[PDB]
Amino acid sequence: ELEAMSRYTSPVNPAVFPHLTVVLLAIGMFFTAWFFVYEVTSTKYTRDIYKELLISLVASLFMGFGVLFLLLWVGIYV
Amino acid sequence: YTFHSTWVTSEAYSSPSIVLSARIIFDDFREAYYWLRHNTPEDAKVMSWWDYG
Amino acid sequence: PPLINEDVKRTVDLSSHLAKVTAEVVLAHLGGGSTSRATSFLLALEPELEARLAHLGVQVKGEDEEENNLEVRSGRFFTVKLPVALDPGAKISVIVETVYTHVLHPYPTQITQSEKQFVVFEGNHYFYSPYPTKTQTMRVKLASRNVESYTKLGNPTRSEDLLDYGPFRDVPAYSQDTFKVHYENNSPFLTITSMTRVIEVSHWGNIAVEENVDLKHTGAVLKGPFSRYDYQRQPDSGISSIRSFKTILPAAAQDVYYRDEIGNVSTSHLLILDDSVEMEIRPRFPLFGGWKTHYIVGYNLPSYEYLYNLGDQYALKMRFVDHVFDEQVIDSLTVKIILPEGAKNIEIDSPYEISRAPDELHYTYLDTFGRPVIVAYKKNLVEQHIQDIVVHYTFNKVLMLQEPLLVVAAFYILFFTVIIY
Amino acid sequence: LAEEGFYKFHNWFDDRAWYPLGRIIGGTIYPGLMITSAAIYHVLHFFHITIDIRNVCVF
Ligand SMILES: *[C@@H]1O[C@H](CO)[C@@H](O[C@@H]2O[C@H](CO)[C@@H](O[C@@H]3O[C@H](CO[C@H]4O[C@H](CO[C@H]5O[C@H](CO)[C@@H](O)[C@H](O)[C@@H]5O)[C@@H](O)[C@H](O[C@H]5O[C@H](CO)[C@@H](O)[C@H](O)[C@@H]5O)[C@@H]4O)[C@@H](O)[C@H](O[C@H]4O[C@H](CO)[C@@H](O)[C@H](O)[C@@H]4O)[C@@H]3O)[C@H](O)[C@H]2NC(C)=O)[C@H](O)[C@H]1NC(C)=O
Repeated sequence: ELEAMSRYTSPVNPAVFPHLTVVLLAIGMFFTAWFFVYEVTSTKYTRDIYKELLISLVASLFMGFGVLFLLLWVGIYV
Repeated sequence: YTFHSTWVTSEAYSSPSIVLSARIIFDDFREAYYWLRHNTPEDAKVMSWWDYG
Repeated sequence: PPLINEDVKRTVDLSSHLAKVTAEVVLAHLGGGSTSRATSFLLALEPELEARLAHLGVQVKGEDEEENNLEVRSGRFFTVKLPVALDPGAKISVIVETVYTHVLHPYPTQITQSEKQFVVFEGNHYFYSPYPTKTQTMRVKLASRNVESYTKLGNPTRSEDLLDYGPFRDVPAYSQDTFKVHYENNSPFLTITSMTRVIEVSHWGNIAVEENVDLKHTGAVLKGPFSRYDYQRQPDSGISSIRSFKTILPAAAQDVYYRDEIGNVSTSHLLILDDSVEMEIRPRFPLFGGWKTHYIVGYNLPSYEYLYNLGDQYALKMRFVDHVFDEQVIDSLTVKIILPEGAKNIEIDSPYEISRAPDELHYTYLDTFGRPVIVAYKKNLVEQHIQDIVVHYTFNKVLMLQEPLLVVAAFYILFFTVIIY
Repeated sequence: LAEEGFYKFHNWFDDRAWYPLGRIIGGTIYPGLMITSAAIYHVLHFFHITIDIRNVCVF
């Protein structure tokens, strides 16, 4: 029917999208900068692949959620 | 230099050509063209100075 | 089962461009026995106006409404099932109400800038029906007091703007007669040629609806030169012209952008009322006659007010066609409901019959496979047609996550490529 | 040039300017901006960004 169902409260209150995006984007950007810095300042002999991979993963993760939430905040609401 | 550059960009070198403004907005340059696009035969020959072609 | 109409106080009124007629039928049953139950009831439309009917609804005195099935048994007679069966000798006040559209034509087709668009109607004195009626007095309400020619039957008396017709005590089974009135109706003749309503649902935030509106002024196509000077310096000038119209919004619209095909339009005034959001709209140019305009109106409203979610199954009830202006009329309407990424089962409960095409897919800013869209084509929509359409769809809760992770993977692949470089 | 493939724009007779004469757009304009904007729009479409052609052409 219709009475059994109840109002669809969103999982994330929209008023929190801007701040949530900012911090996530900031963290992601910082990680990306670190990766690029590490890439620039590293000789062939000293290039730990585990470190690179882990930093890459964390950076991409944060950047992805950041961009998504930023897009959402812009009012496209994908 | 940074200040003067921002001021020049803001006050003067940024003004919409088809939106004569003084906030009051004069958007005739669009209303007339829209009228033309909707209330004329599909084969008109609107003649105007080469500026607005 | 023989039925007799006792009183029919039909009152066609033509103040607007819609000829909505309401007849207060009173039905009684003959003295004949063994015909105790007469659950059904019949209605008919004139052969001239049969191909013009807008929403036709029946009623019973008090708070009630009835279902009028459409069948052929020829003027597409409507079968009405009375709520309570009536035995012989009973009486049942059936307030039949109908609305005819596009039935008012301007007799002077080409008025100049300053004339009143005289129109012309072609009605029917007697109440067309399949049962012989008793006395019936059709009262006509007009717009202005400038009648030119009205059919005289039984010496119709004239009020300030109301024409009363004498009671026709007896009529035959299929009594038909035509009358025409040539009055002055300088009212907004506005017909929406087409309207496309797009409703995009998003489980994250809100639901955004945008509608493209082509609208055209119908009566009294303008002839001769148009002069802005006369339009400004004279109030009498341009009586038939429509400077602006007001569109009632649903009281939750947050950011409403009125924009034409060419660009954002400066002129529009929206006021947030207690129960609604009013929005006066001026087109780019004052329409006179045969001057068509095309605009776009779109607002996004919070989802919590509408979307209903029970476990895994959601429901969305919304307005099929939203209000546009007072006494509107649509000639072509296509509703598209763009559901989210996953809508496994999409059942739709329509209040009335809607022609429906097959579903297709839409590709938004982050969809990787697409999202289902529901398309419904209808014609001849009026103000009364506004109803509530509900769709039931099952959307897996975790599926919404499926979008952000892909955005992460692409980023990660680029990082991996750099590592390879 | 976006909706219709490049090959349908290199040669293109526009009969909506200089009415009696008609000017050729295919071989009278430097096709640089149109092929940097069409390409920047096609890449976004391939990545399902689905931006408008009046919004990747202003920015
Ligand atoms: C892109 O396009 C969008 C959309 O077009 C555009 O956004 C619009 O921008 C305009 C700015 O020009 C916004 O206009 C505002 O409208 C407000 C609403 O006005 C209505 O309500 C007024 C209040 O009336 C109440 O009180 C009176 C008694 O005082 C009472 O009788 C009423 O019943 C009601 O209770 C009302 O006065 C007003 O009436 C206007 O229209 C009538 C004609 O019907 C005219 O006779 C009046 O003189 C009057 O003009 C209307 O009904 C309004 O409050 C607001 O006013 C502020 O600004 C003005 C100066 O412009 C000040 O004088 C005033 O004190 C306020 O500070 C303003 O006019 C409009 O709302 C936007 N619409 C949308 C959808 O966003 C963008 O600008 C475009 N983009 C760009 C870049 O241009």
